[PDB]
Amino acid sequence: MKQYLELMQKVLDEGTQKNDRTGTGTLSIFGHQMRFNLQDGFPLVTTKRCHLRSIIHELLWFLQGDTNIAYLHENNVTIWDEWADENGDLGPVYGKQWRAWPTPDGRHIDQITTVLNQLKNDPDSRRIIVSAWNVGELDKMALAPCHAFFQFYVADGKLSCQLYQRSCDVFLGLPFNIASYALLVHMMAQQCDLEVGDFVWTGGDTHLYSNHMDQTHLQLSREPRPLPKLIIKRKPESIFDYRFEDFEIEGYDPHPGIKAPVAI
Amino acid sequence: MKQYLELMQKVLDEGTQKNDRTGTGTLSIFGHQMRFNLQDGFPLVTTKRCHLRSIIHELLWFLQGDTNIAYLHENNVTIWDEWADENGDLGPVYGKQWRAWPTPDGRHIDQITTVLNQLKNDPDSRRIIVSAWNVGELDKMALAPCHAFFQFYVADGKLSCQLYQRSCDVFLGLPFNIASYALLVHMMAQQCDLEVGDFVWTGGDTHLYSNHMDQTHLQLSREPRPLPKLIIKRKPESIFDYRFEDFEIEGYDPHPGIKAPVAI
Ligand SMILES: Nc1nc2c(c(=O)[nH]1)N[C@H](CNc1ccc(C(=O)N[C@@H](CCC(=O)O)C(=O)O)cc1)CN2
Ligand SMILES: Nc1nc2c(c(=O)[nH]1)N[C@H](CNc1ccc(C(=O)N[C@@H](CCC(=O)O)C(=O)O)cc1)CN2
Ligand SMILES: *[C@H]1[C@@H]([N+](=O)[O-])C(=O)NC(=O)N1[C@H]1C[C@H](O)[C@@H](COP(=O)(O)O)O1
Ligand SMILES: *[C@H]1[C@@H]([N+](=O)[O-])C(=O)NC(=O)N1[C@H]1C[C@H](O)[C@@H](COP(=O)(O)O)O1
Repeated sequence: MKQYLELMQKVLDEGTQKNDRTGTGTLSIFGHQMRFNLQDGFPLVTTKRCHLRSIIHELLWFLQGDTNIAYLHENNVTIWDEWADENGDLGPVYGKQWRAWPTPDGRHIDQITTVLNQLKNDPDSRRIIVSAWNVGELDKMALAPCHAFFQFYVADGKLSCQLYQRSCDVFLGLPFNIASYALLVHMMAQQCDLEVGDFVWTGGDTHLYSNHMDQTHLQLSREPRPLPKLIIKRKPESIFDYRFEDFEIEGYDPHPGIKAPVAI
Repeated sequence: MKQYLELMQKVLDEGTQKNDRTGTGTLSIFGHQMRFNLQDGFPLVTTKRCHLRSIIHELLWFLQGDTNIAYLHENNVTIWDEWADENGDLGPVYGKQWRAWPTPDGRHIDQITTVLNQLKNDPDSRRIIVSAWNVGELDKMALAPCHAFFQFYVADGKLSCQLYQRSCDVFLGLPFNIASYALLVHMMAQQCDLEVGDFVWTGGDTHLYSNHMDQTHLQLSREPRPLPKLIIKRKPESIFDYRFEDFEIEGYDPHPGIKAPVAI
């Protein structure tokens, strides 16, 4: 997509060298923002083929509050394999915090349920937020949340979402992250009888891994294509009742997929 | 400042009329980002006279972990009066979350010390975060945190910080927010023997109150003056040991103050 490729090019051009957690090294910038008007099309990158399969199942998995990879495996999704323990557990990552954020008194908070009720009852609220950044549970997580903090907003019958992504693997992660949140906006909009607005993406440490440079030059050599259209085929009873088969992407015409190794 | 006036004009150009919690009404956009290179000068609005004294005392108050207005009153700062209970308490707002985030297992995390040690020991970490958005304690707070989530970054010996401000009263709040975080970057940088980088400001619901419009137009008619310069006179042994008289602002030549009512 134009803004995605612009970001890639910017990291290449302006990023500074970082030694990082993984020992791989990156080129990195700090602070970026992009805006995707979801009525212009579904923001699935077209300069490499992205598999919506993994994106969809990961999102449904988050929504069901699951942090064990068994569900993902049932659906042939292997994207979380490198960080799961012997029992397939990741600890209290994304899903757990979205659906069951724990408090010291032993209670749990369902942020997604809160958000739906906020959108339906108080759409003008400036407090329609989900955080995965549960400081007190970081030490138990396989990875600290990358897509850490997000907000919804409603105007003129349209639902927008902004994500604060503290850490972004521009090549591997970002295409997924953008599509995932765009999908979520479509789902919540449907449940709330709203139209879709913008997805606003904000990055913190926004980087290209040193071992993704060939892949980056290959992708940058490619021109984007018009965005596909998301079709939701069935409206379920609640935001927690979607299934993979509910979603179709029409008019997705990508360039070929590009393979690159993940930094562990 | 140019960035600040440009934001005001962006709200005017793109914003939509929204009802709000306070019953005042706003003109609102969703999603913005701007940058202040702190080496250019200290980003205190010059197109109206701002009260650095309140800004400084508020930040020292946060850093102490305090959430009661007594200290503010002792220093003739009244900016939190409208939300405090009969005993002066705001509940577990910023200060508390910054210094003593409660974990589910009964620990407390001092996020400010955590970040200081991360910057000293592992500045290329992508996890150098402070969150005030403690989902389990929101209900106890007089207001939900506006300046909600922030991240530090280091490159070429310079400390940067990005704030995600979920809700922004552009006329009243934002000048304070920008100056407060800029001060914090300087303090943090001092403690870490770093130079200052950028403060990156990102907004969620970014708005002008209905009853700030006269004031906004007036301010927009004015040319920014040179940025003032911040001089820190002392290096305390701890980030929690700064005093009011450690800070001086030099060369601040603002246009006249502009009064406006706060929405409760
Ligand atoms: N450093 C590092 N980078 C990352 C993650 C990490 O934790 N570490 N986690 C992220 C979470 N998202 C993804 C997205 C895609 C893949 C992936 O590997 N994708 C393949 C193959 C897709 C598939 O499995 O079918 C591709 O070429 O697009 C891995 C993590 C992305 N980047
Ligand atoms: N709706 C609204 N509510 C708020 C804030 C806001 O931003 N807008 N911010 C709060 C904390 N910060 C401030 C910052 C500035 C002011 C303010 O009122 N400032 C005046 C008067 C300052 C003074 O006391 O001298 C000014 O002219 O700058 C009040 C609360 C709490 N609630
Ligand atoms: C992390 C990620 N995730 O773990 O789910 C995601 O959704 N997107 C990412 O881009 N992502 C990246 C950022 C970074 O390259 C690593 C995480 O490492 P740390 O920043 O060191 O935690 O994965
Ligand atoms: C809130 C605020 N604070 O309460 O500390 C701050 O520091 N900056 C603000 O701009 N600020 C504003 C945003 C909004 O106009 C109100 C808070 O109201 P809600 O968004 O309804 O919670 O204060």
